[PDB]
Amino acid sequence: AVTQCLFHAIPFHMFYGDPRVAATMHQDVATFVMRNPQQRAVEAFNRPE
Amino acid sequence: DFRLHLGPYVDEGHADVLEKIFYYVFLPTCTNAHMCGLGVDFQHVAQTL
Amino acid sequence: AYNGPAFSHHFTRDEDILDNLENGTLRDLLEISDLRPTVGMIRDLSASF
Amino acid sequence: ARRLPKPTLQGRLEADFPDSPLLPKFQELNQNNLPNDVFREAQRSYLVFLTSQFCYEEYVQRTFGVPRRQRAID
Amino acid sequence: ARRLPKPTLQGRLEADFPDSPLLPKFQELNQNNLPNDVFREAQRSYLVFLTSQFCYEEYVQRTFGVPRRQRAID
Repeated sequence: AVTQCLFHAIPFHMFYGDPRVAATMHQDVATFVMRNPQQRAVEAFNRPE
Repeated sequence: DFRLHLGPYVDEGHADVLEKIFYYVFLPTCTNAHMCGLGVDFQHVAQTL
Repeated sequence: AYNGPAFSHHFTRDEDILDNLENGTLRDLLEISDLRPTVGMIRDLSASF
Repeated sequence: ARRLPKPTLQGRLEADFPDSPLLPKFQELNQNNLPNDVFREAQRSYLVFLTSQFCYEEYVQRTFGVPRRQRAID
Repeated sequence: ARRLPKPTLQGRLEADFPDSPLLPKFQELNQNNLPNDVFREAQRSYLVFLTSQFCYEEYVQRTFGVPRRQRAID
């Protein structure tokens, strides 16, 4: 809440795009994995192509 | 009364799963289900405070 | 750099920054972390910009 | 149908500590429609609400902008 | 297409510290080419640029030659 004006998350790599950490510092994937909880695994997480 | 004095719904990346996973795994194993729910009278505790 | 002591340059170096910084976002940034960087090491930190 | 029992709270605050604020904020209650034994509870519920309001407003006064910009002069 | 939200940055420094040596190097701007709030945030950016300038110039002559013989001779 105090760093939404400082940092924005980029899920770019297979090791470094993870939805457990991305849903913390981004309130868009925090809704996306709220609607698709099976995406919370690091292997099946959707990332921008 | 038939009204629910309830706080507003907030969102997370889990959709209530951590609440229920705590209250239905961690407490009944660790406490051996030695708990009972209670009720409070808020005016009484405020008049004490 | 839009804080109190690092802008004035007549606030001395080896004083705590957490008791004279205003209620900016640096205050809630340094409150949830709880370190005490005295002003002047924040000055060149800003001067890296 | 009923409720939970009553805390003790022994001792009276109004006949002990007379230099408290919100003292004209207490004479505006009704007395003729209910006896004294329930007006006791009706003022016990109300003075705690008044001091809850007062500590909340002093809380939001303190935690508004917590330092002051103008204290940087002195 | 857009940037992050702005930080808090409560109050103003120019309305607090008139004794700043970077204040004469502040007023080379122009209000009348843009609205008030965008000019205000441009003033914030120019002020933090000049603050970084003042901290860097007081840094560069500091760590260059503070161990001196002439202070230690006397």
